[PDB]
Amino acid sequence: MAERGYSFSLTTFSPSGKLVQIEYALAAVAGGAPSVGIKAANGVVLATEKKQKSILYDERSVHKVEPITKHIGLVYSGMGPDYRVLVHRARKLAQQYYLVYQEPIPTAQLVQRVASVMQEYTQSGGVRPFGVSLLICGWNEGRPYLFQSDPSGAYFAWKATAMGKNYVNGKTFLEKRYNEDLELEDAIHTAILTLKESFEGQMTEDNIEVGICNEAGFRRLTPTEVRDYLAAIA
Amino acid sequence: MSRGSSAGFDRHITIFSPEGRLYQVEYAFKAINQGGLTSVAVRGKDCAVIVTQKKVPDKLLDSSTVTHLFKITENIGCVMTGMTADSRSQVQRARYEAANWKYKYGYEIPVDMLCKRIADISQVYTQNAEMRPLGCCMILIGIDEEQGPQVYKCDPAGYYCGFKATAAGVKQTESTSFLEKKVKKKFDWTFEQTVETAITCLSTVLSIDFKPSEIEVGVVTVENPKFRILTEAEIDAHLVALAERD
Amino acid sequence: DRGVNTFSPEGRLFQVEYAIEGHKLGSTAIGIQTSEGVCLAVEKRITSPLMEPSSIEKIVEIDAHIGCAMSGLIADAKTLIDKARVETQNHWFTYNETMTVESVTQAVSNLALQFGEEDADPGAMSRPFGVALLFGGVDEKGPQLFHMDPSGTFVQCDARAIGSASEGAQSSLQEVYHKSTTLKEAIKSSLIILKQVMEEKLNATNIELATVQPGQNFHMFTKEELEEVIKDI
Amino acid sequence: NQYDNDVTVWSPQGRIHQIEYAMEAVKQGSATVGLKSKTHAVLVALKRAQSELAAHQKKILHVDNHIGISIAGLTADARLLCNFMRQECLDSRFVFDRPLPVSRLVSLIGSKTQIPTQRYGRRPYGVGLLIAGYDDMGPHVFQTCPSANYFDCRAMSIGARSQSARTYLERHMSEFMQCNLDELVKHGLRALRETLPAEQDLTTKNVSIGIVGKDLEFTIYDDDDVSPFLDGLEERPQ
Amino acid sequence: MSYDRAITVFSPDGHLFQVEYAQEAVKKGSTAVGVRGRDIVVLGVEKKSVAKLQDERTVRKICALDDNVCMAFAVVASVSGLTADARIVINRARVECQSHRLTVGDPVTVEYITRYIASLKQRYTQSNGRRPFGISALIVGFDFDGTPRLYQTDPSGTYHAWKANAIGRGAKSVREFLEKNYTDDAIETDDLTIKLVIKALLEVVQSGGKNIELAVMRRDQPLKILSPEEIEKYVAEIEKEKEENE
Amino acid sequence: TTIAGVVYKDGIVLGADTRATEGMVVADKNCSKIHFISPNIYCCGAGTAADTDMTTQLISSNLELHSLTTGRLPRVVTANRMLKQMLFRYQGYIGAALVLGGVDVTGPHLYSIYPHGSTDKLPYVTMGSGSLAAMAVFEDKFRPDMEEEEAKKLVSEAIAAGIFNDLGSGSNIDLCVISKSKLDFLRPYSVPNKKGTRFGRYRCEKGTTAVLTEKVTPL
Amino acid sequence: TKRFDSEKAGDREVQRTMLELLNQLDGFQPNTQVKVIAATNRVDILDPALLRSGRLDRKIEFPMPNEEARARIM
Amino acid sequence: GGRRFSEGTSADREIQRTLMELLNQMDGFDTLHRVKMIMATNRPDTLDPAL
Amino acid sequence: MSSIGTGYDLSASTFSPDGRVFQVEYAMKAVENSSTAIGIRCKDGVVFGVEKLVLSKLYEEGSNKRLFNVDRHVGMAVAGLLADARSLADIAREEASNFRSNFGYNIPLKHLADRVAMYVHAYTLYSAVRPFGCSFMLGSYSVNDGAQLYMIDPSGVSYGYWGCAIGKARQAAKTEIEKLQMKEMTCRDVVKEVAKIIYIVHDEVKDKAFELELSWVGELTKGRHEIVPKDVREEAEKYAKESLK
Amino acid sequence: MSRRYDSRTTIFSPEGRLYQVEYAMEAIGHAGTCLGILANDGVLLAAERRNIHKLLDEVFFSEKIYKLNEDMACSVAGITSDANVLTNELRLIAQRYLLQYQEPIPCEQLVTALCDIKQAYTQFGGKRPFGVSLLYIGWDKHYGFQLYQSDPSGNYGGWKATCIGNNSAAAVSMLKQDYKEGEMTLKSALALAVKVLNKTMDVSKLSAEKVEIATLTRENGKTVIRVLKQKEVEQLIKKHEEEEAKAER
Repeated sequence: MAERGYSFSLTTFSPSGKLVQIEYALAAVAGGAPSVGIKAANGVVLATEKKQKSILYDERSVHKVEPITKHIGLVYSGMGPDYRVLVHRARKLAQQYYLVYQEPIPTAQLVQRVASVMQEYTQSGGVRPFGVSLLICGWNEGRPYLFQSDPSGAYFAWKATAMGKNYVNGKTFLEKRYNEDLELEDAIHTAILTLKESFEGQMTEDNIEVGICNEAGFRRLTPTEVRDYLAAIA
Repeated sequence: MSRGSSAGFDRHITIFSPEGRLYQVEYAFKAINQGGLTSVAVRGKDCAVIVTQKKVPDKLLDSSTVTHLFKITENIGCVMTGMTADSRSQVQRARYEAANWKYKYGYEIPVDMLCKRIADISQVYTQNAEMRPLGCCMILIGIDEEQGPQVYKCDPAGYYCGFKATAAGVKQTESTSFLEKKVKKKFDWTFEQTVETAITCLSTVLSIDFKPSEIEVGVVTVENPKFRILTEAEIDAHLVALAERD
Repeated sequence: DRGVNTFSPEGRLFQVEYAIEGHKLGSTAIGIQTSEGVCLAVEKRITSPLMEPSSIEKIVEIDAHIGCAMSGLIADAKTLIDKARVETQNHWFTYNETMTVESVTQAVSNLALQFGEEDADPGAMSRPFGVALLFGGVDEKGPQLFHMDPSGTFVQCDARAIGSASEGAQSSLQEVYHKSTTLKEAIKSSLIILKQVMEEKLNATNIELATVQPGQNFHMFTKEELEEVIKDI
Repeated sequence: NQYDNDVTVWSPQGRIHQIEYAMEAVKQGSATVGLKSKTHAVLVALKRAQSELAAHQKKILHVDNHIGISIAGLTADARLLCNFMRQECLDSRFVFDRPLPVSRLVSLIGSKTQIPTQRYGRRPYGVGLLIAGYDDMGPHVFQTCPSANYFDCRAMSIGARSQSARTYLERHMSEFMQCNLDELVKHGLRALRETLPAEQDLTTKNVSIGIVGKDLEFTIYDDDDVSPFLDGLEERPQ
Repeated sequence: MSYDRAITVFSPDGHLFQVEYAQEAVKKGSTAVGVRGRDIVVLGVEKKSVAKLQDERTVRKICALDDNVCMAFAVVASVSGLTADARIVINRARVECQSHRLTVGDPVTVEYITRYIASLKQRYTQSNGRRPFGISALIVGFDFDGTPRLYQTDPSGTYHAWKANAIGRGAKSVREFLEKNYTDDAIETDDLTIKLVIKALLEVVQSGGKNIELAVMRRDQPLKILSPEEIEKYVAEIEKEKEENE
Repeated sequence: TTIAGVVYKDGIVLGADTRATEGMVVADKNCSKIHFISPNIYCCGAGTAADTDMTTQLISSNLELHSLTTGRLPRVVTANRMLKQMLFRYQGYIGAALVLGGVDVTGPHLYSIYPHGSTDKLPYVTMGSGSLAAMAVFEDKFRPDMEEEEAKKLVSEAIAAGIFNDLGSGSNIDLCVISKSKLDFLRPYSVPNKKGTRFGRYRCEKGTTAVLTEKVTPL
Repeated sequence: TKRFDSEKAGDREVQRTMLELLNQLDGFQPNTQVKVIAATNRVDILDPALLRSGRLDRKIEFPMPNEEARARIM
Repeated sequence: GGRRFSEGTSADREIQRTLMELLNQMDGFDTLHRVKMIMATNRPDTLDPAL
Repeated sequence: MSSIGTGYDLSASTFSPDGRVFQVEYAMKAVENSSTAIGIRCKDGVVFGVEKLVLSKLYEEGSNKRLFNVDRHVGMAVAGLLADARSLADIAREEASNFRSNFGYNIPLKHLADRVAMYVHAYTLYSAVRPFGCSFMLGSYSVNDGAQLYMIDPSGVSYGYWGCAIGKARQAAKTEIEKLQMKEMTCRDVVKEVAKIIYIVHDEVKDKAFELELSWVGELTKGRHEIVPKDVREEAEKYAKESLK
Repeated sequence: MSRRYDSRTTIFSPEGRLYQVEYAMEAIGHAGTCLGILANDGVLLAAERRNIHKLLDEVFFSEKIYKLNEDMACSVAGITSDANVLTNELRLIAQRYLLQYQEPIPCEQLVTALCDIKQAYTQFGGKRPFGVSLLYIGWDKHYGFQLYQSDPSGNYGGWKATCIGNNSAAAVSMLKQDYKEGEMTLKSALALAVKVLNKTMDVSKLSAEKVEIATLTRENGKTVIRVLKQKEVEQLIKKHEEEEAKAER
């Protein structure tokens, strides 16, 4: 129980002028599970792969798809442990905000808060950045919202985004399949299709989790409801 | 350079590799295998079971206070697999937090709250370059109030997840795939049935073939509010039935 | 690589052996205890007439009846002197009389070696100071000259020299300077020894002398006084 | 080598060379001898200085009204440790108000010295201390290492070329126990001189004595009564 | 803090590395000259690198620590202004000046500020994981006396008073030309002192009135930083005087 | 001041309250909800001094939120009791809040009454605000100490209506909050006992009693 | 020292000799006729393929001389 | 059992020719029958990725 | 490996692909260097037998002793480096003293052992400090918890033993325990046995010379950790010598 | 262990530069065009919007135009990551100053508070410096309209017209060629800024998805901070685009 910590330079700039650690963290998120977020403008839908590659996992309460608060949720891609502390931390900020305002934290506000954390991990030494990309959803103040925060501590605004394996193809399939001024139903259908275009093959309702977000709140649907959806998609 | 990052620092301290995930973190999962302990845990609807070696190596080592089944607290108990030094250290930290929770928060502790709480801590240890990603893995049993009997396992990496069936140890991959065949050809879980499945997996995989003094079984039962070791009497009654099984 | 904190097979620390060398780099200072008083002499060694010679100081006051000449890195010493000023008046609040040469010197020396380069508090040294101080004054007990080292070994002297000429000068003092040599003769002894390390001859703009004598407080010698010792060397 | 980069650097044998290398620093220090009877604890010390035209500043330090120390090694570090001990001895006198035990005080030095040797990026303290102290259980003369281990000796010599002096300590080991104050000091001088070459025989000027005991508190004789112990000369006994 | 990694460690050469690295960075460039008058002290820097599109009014390279203490700074590289590095020394010195004036009713002297620069450099040396600033400052000011003073400091923290000194791009070369220009009349007439600063700056590289900025202090009155328009008129009159003597 | 009760019945938990929230015995506001809805699972009745009660519920709600999400167990009333006892101690026993925490665990529905004391108090059926004994006294009287859910719901509403009648402080609508652990039915008008008289007739005036010399919009 | 995975080079004159040395210790040819007295400064440097308990049977540590041992050496 | 190599000595070069030959002989267009070929290793990690 | 400037022996946060921690292991080789300390659990107490290293010719009793009293009824025998052992004595004694104050009953060995082990284990995890270079036994008698023997190594493990050895001879010494029935046996007879094991195991190159120190904590001392009488030591010494011949 | 890993990038070099600030200096140059020009009735900023897709939410006002206060606004050249933490901190500082003084904060006062922090990272601590260089635009009572630039150690310079980012030398020289020290009005000032952005940027006709331009204009004695919308921007593009067309002829 005797330590001061170490802070050392592998977290300072290289001669190239780009940060050595950020590139590696982006590599961790690319290796992850694919995750799509689509803002319907009738609600925000987020889809991820439920699986972890053995389906001896109970997951009826353990999910990749977790509500932070009454109508804001996070879906992730990338590293599982790092995400676990970020889920827990994000909630803690949400409730702090909840005490003062009475409204749950906006997606726009929440990301900056989370971003500081990602930043500490890069900039100080003896740590390393989180390797998790976040899709942050909400419906609040009369408009549904989708934000991206990548692992470096950047936040980017998109209305349809894809992640993980074949993040590039997902963004192009979204551009093509989904058009603007379509409804919520259409949005839900397109996400499962982006996941088909982003790791292909066999799907069960224990290989996918789909969660829908409204002002009613974020909920991850039960295994049965997800099953009906599967049959629709090619 | 090949054969580890020796001109680099990436296995020397915690920082991301040129390949994404750390050497050191992957390496921690290799420390488990050193312990010599393999644990198989099977989730039932009567009890959630742990079967681990009682096995002693001499007359000089206790067996009246040496066990790898630990009573974190009454409702929830756990098994540690891997390095013994790290094993005790997490158990005590877990015990103190369990009392403190019960005292302040007042909520009864399910499987999730201990599992998730430790997991977040073991993320901090992985994240600091002073501390090392853990040498042990914790497999918890305990009764969830909504679900029923639950078996969770948390990673030395800092991830928690639920399991109907799990295995940790020297033969982590061999036992989990073996137990996978048992799930697939499903068993309607009675008391005797979850205990039977766990011992047959471990007996085949190690290829020692255990007897009742060599294993100690841990149950947390739906009528027992406390954690209890079944000991030899119940194990032998199942043990014979195992030979008659297949 | 190896650290600097380590002990060598010689049986000494690296950082400290370097610090003694730092003392050797600077300008020479002579502090002579005579029983008529304590004189401190230092070389200015100016290279430009645009400088104002009063403000080149290397004699600074620890106390109002103790003067100190310092050698090696001029800057590195100054901090030790800043802490010394606070202690002498502090000593007046508590004891209700002024600090002695012995009391002040042992207290600064504790700080001299404390060094832990990594995993040591930022309110404590990473490296020792390369300064040798010569604390020369006459106090309640009488004329005393104490010498302080960067190794934090304090010892009482009657004649001590430190700076580039430190070994050479110290031997040469033991010879001329004795306790059968008066105070004015101590000033003449220091001036001769001073010249080898100096780049030029001795002058009243190339020495600074201050003597603290019994029954008197610290006096900084004026241009006339410097010039009377210059006439006969 | 690289068994001594930091004081956390182990050798395959299982030894930190820096802590050992810190002992070699004690050998650079000045010779000090520690002896005890049944009523006194006696410390005989070598003082050296750069000016011998001036009185030599003592190498015997004040810790308590019945505890005194003699240092061999690093001068700043010995004084540095001395202050922790001094604070505790004087504090022990306020609170407990016994004449504090040498065994008790010495273990507390063992906790503090262990801190840097345990800690990375630091140096051990390379100073060996001989403490004379008198409590109500009689004298004790203890040796404390650059490590943290202690010996309770009847006689010990740590310092420069201490082997030569031990040859004397081994020879009159029985005698120490019976002695009165005078006898302890004459033996320590005869021991002390041996460390140094054959043709050098001590002067009172460079000898400081710290005398502790039953009939006395703490008195340091720098030349005060040093002359009668020195008398009765014996020159380098082989 | 957690950072205690070495940046300065002592040399057997009897120096501190940073201090010497700083000292050469004032050899190689950023001409700052100061002369001390008999009513007024003037300090001048050459370069703010006014490329005829930059602002001249709000840019400060001469900063008022107090209303009777001012400093002009220099140390240069490829990163040419080390204004940032200066800006720390400037802010801590500013509070300290004001602070000294609250406690001690004498107006703060340059001699106090110079000891304060010697201790800031040093303090940064002793603290673990910390490094001395590269700055050298020409501390100008007024005492209790009301006597004009010009003092100069080095990156180690050693100070001397000087009637006239030049540093940058050959400290000794600019000063030895300037040495002829320092006469009894020049120091007496205030107007001649303003010209003396400008006249030195011109030796290294000639012309520019925008590149040259100088600040003037008269008595204990506040710092006045002169317009570049005032400088241009002054360089034109200096150039003709050179032809007159010669 | 306020009249709040919550009940343990043979169904789930029925909370009854008068509307009015008063700063002392005088109404700060004659609108909103005294019984507050928090997260989906937790409902809390409020009584005694207004200032102390609203804020206590709110602060505990964050703590309880953290504990619910991580643990993934439904909230326990004993659990809720301990959190209020610890928080209120932290503050140092300042102000008066008689608080009614009521949540459904996986077992039965559990109701507790925590007064400001910082006690570990287990009721049987409780009513709060006013005087703790005075409100509690009613439960022993009308309840036979268990009857069917529907009969019990009319019973609480009737007993709470009597306290509204007897004590004029409570005013406006009587709200009933039927609370499960995901279903929060907030029935504004269980009984309206009293309401005002219409403010149809003005007390307005033309400018000739006070006039205006400005109408401008600054920039 | 065989910990090889060396995706780039790694010599391997040395690899062949490390494997051949095992072969001669193995009882394809005797090992009751050849005994090996091996001296190496550390076993940390060495790999377990070599050490075993049927390549090198006894493990005799040599600590630095004791106090009595140095008097005997003199 | 070889590796990618290609910055090595002359010793890393000879191993590859032999390692190439084994591949074709097993499965290439040539293959065994009743006769069986047994390999012995210490590490399966020292082996060529193709092997 | 052992000669390096980054990680391995500098750190202990490091892992090899095997999983090893080399620094924690180097600490283990350090306990091995000095002579053996044995502590034997009886159903009635603990008896220790310790080699007390004679490092000079001007010895007095208790000099470089390895017998400590953690609590009134706990004794602690250390083996390996004595420098690290002194710091470990302060930490163990402190955890026990506060325990007695608060709980007001005799510290359970199972609890004390868990706390010191955690402390050793906090250092082995860390690369910021090295871990202790000794291994120790805590042994005790109480009637509130029974006779207990625990052992803590440089790694940070606490497990109970009924007869243990730490130090150079421990693999040989331990074997002699399997021979003896010691779980049920008076503390008076077991003193005779710890003394004879030590005399035979000692040789002139594990350490030059030793002084025999045996200690009681059992039915004889009435649950007090004390050093054995002059009489007890000598008869147990005699039996050691007679068995040695 | 720990020092060895520490690359000693916190060390001074003999020449008198910090290695880190110099490597940060390159990070600014990779990144897009941020230019600020002074005008005589207002002041304007033009920054490169790098978020072009056909599916964009626009949850923020802009991802490079940041209104730091209710009297200051800024644009970015560097890395978005550093920009986000930094932008928040810039807001607490601007806003506290507004509380005490109650007058718009000088552009010079705003760069200096941050500078201490930048410097702290570089010199010691082994902490990266921020990867963005900020162009702050404002009006403060004392000087009138001003533009301030900050660098990766907080080195400051007051500029009438300056540009950092991609093709920084090209943009600043060009702008130097037409305009030298405040020769134009607010109307003309937007048309130059978009023109410079046009040449520097790969798309040589631009749209409002490619550029985002922000104005800070002093109206009725009070500073108005407005991010101009896409509609206003197209008008400014057609004015420069047309001016370019005449040039050729």
